[PDB]
Amino acid sequence: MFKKLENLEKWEPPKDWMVIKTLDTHTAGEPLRIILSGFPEIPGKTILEKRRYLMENLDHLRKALMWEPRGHADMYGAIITEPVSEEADFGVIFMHNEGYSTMCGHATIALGKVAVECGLVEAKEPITEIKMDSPAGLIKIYVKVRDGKVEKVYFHNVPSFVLFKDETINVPGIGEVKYDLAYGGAFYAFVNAEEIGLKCTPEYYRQLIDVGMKIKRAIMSEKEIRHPFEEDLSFLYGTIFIGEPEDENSHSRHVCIFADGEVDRSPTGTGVSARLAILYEKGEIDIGEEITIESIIGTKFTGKVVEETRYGLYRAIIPEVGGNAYIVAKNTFLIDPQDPLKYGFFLR
Amino acid sequence: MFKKLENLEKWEPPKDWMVIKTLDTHTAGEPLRIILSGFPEIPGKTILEKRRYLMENLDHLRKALMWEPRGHADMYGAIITEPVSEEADFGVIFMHNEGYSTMCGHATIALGKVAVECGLVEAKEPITEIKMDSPAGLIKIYVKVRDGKVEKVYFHNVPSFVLFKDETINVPGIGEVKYDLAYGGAFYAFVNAEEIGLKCTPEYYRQLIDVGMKIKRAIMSEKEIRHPFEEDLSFLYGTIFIGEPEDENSHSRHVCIFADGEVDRSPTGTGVSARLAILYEKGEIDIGEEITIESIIGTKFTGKVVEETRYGLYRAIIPEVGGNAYIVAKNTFLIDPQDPLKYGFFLR
Ligand SMILES: O=C(O)[C@H]1NCC[C@@H]1O
Ligand SMILES: O=C(O)[C@H]1NCC[C@@H]1O
Repeated sequence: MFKKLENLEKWEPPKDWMVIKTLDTHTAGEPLRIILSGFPEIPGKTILEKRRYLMENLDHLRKALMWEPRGHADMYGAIITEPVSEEADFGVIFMHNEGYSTMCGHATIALGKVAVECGLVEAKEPITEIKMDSPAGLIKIYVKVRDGKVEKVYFHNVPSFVLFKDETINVPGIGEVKYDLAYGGAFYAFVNAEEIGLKCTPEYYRQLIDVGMKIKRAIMSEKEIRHPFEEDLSFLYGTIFIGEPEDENSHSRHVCIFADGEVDRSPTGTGVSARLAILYEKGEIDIGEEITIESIIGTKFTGKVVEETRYGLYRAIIPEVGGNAYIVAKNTFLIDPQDPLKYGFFLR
Repeated sequence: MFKKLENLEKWEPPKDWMVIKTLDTHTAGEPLRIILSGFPEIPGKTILEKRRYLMENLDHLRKALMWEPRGHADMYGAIITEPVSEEADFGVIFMHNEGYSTMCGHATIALGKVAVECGLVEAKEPITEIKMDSPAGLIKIYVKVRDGKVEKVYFHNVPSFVLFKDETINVPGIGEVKYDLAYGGAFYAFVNAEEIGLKCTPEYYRQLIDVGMKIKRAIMSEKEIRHPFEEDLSFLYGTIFIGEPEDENSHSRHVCIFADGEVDRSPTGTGVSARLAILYEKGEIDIGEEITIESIIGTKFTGKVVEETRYGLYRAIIPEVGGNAYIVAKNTFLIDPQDPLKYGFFLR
């Protein structure tokens, strides 16, 4: 019987079943579902064109993988494509509970870890470089390797800058909220949790979603959020609550509310990128000064300003974010043609 | 490159990595993670003894599979064991966000579907019978089979009975709540959603968790919930909100809040079982009268009173619950010995 049961592991579905193979990771608790097979080729000369193809043709499959029952409200995914730039190893479109997504730091860390750990690139010591065409632009991944093992994954992000500083907005049913709006490969409104009467802790999970989504919708309806070069990137990704650090060597804590009330269990890599831009512009950190930022579950990333730059009319930085990721599953997702919930459903 | 990527499918972890192989289903949207391998043998002469062995020795693995990152707050699992009774095919202990669990109807339907679909038992027409030792006692599974295909999965539950009728309890911050308390292989307090100012709809997800868990904790602190024969079964499993039916042929809608604020996406099989006992005792349904009950996502089970019986000092019924399940994945879960979140974490 126990053999029959184990042998179910070699059960093969009918030939009219859709099969999608994935490698799942967590980065600081935040999942990445890496699609290995079962998607068609994604035409487009740019990553943003590829992202448009996916949004217009393959959003059913995004739901099938990100939504219950195969996923959940807080699941996050990656489609790997051929590079579109001269120097990049691969291209990527991310996905979440609401759609196909722009750049994401926790996912970049996971992709760097698996590239070296699983032997897709040679494990060079002390540093392996991988280049990735993201929807936001070119990302440089630096994997720290010792004795053929990954010690840490860093990336250097696209230019990160402050859009708005020390704004106030009237949030219906909440009141006056003070925010900075910064770009770290995505746009975020940063607010102080304690000033709003919240903590960046599990016991405030529901209130962080509710208040974060109201702040997000209020800023989206009142402010133009313009990427200097790309209409498709010109939108608010989320609200990030800044909280006091739990641990002595931590700078601060992040809770990112993004997509459709999705919550990042990581400190958010694009979030740390945008935060470094704010702290740098305010003269609160210097070039080469490493800080540590926590998540709602006390997981951590490092952040550091690498250098100064310009991006359109903005003063900008190249930020470094550091972390690590672990493989948690190899999944074969199956879609029964008779399944009435084949493309999943959404509760949160 | 795309071959390298696909070949990640056949990446094999180091020998010191834990590997747990599963078959994932949904029943009316509610997941079941069926463990195929990776657990030791579970000693015990009774299912409740086996449940105690798992709770005392293997709760780390329950978290590893039910909790993020490999699971989520609403994930549900099954451990298959050798039968302990003369006539049963197998034994089972269920698991959820809080621990190793007693009997569960959505999971029973999934196990019946898989047993026939995946050829663990002969597909007999029109009915295949499978017997299952649950922690609540012997369960009879009746799979309707036509042309070698499963049309529907029914089970006949353990004797189901009313414990308390038309009680009221003061719930702090909510007020006076009217409830019935019934057993359907688990104990539930039934409350009317609309009378409390809620709807059994996705829009009320958060409020259903909050109010359901306050009702649950209040009833657990105030009322003796005694299974006539087994101390380990003597506790309140959850709160079930009764709502008006969305669809013409539906009787009513269920939302079950159970374990640690977990929400059943199905109508709850033990819930329908306990509800049939209430409606029968109130003279609202007769033997052989089939009703349909909806879930928060509008998925459905059938319920029917099969016959009358006694259980200890109670008037009881044998309830029939009907539904269907679909395979959604074959999973190989991996635990990296260096993963600091190897046994997962809990947010809701
Ligand atoms: O780390 C990040 O940047 C992403 N994590 C999930 C949401 C963010 O895009
Ligand atoms: O259908 C059932 O009985 C189970 N579904 C999840 C919670 C219940 O135990």
